Amino acid sequence: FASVYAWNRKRISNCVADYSVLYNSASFSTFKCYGVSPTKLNDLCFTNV
Amino acid sequence: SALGKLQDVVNQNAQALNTLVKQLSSNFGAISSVLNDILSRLDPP
Repeated sequence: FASVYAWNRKRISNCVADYSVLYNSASFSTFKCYGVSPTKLNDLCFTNV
Repeated sequence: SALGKLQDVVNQNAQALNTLVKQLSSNFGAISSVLNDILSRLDPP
């Protein structure tokens, strides 16, 4: 994991994104979405990640 | 083979209906202008 002033960016594309293996996973300390609701992410489609 | 006093009424009314139609695409300070894109990616609260 890089540091805060040289953070690393990975672009995600060309795949189904299952946040179901992430949202029903109780292993993170903060999961804060802005502009979306973390329970409706499997009904949308996105251009990039 | 003149009628501008009648064409003025037609034009003013069409010009008002066009503005009413076109105001349906302003956000008024929301995230989207279309209601279904607020309903689809947001929850009731």
